[PDB]
Amino acid sequence: MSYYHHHHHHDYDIPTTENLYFQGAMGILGSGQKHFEKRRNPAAGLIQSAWRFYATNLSRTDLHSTWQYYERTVTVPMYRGLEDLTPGLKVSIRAVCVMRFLVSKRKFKESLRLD
Amino acid sequence: ADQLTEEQIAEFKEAFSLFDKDGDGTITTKELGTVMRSLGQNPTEAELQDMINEVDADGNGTIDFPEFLTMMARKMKDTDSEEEIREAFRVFDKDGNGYISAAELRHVMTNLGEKLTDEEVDEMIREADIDGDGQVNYEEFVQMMTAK
Ligand SMILES: [Ca+2]
Ligand SMILES: [Ca+2]
Ligand SMILES: [Ca+2]
Ligand SMILES: [Ca+2]
Repeated sequence: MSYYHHHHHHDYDIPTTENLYFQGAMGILGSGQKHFEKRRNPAAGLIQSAWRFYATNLSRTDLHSTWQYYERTVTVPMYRGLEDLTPGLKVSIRAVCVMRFLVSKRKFKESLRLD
Repeated sequence: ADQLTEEQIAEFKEAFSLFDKDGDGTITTKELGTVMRSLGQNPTEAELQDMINEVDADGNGTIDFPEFLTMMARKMKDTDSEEEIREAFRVFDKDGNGYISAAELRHVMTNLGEKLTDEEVDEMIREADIDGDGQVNYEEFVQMMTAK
């Protein structure tokens, strides 16, 4: 294999460690980019949590057939004679999801701070 | 200046009505766990404590209506003012022209912030009917989040 994948060729394999460590060189890719890197962490968390949040309510009448069957089968619920519609269920699931969305906003603001 | 919205408050009040279950008029951490189980989820007690941290000015260990209203209302400010989610998409744009490459989009969503598997990022692409080519616009995602 005459061709080389990386020009630098510093090492045969690259090791990645989860812990940050006490001392490390910052590195250079264009330092101004690292301002975006701190901001991206809450943005990434909010987008993922928002998508998870929206998917629970995505459909009722035709789609979300499996969810509808699972909800109907459970024993605790009463026959729903009084109200045909079920928004309250949709509101209830998407209400718990936003607590994670809001606390991810606070925690990933803390991740932005590097304290 | 503008009058507060009663129709949106009514959704919040129904959620509050459902959420209280020991029936004392206020929602505590173990009731939130009780709601979670009823949605098929059994999170850790520490998680239930942590996800409540936001809600209260004074930290009263149980959630009163305006604080519950603020928790529910806070999401509405993102819906009403869509600037936060719109800007949250914007910080990932590699070229600055409003179109984001598909290959770039998968790695920064999957491996960063909250971590989600390939099957979960498939739903975001497919259910919004995004095209095979690299240019993906993110304005449509904000509009999908806010139009309905
Ligand atoms: Ca209660
Ligand atoms: Ca309070
Ligand atoms: Ca672009
Ligand atoms: Ca495209």
